[PDB]
Amino acid sequence: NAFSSFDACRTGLLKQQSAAVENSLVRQNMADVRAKALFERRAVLLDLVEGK
Amino acid sequence: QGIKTVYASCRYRKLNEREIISDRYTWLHERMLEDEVERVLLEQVPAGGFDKTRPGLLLGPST
Repeated sequence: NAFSSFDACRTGLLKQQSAAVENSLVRQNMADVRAKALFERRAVLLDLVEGK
Repeated sequence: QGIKTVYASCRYRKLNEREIISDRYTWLHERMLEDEVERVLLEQVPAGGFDKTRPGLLLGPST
């Protein structure tokens, strides 16, 4: 009856770790894609920029 | 008082010896119990030992 609760809390921690890894990976990839798109936008705007 | 002190010195010497040897025997007893526990634990090690290269539990993706 106690090992059941222990195993439950244990698996809960494991699930938390897995979900944290997945969410962090997704967020990182989204941020990097956004940064790349911003970089290309800056590139085209620097190709369009005018002056001296 | 001098006679009592001589006798007490002898007794205290013997007692110090006995106390030292007793504490060391207790130490050895505890260490032998630890060795027994370790000897039982080493039976639970899988054949070929542990894969020390990888993590035991893989708890997420690596993309």
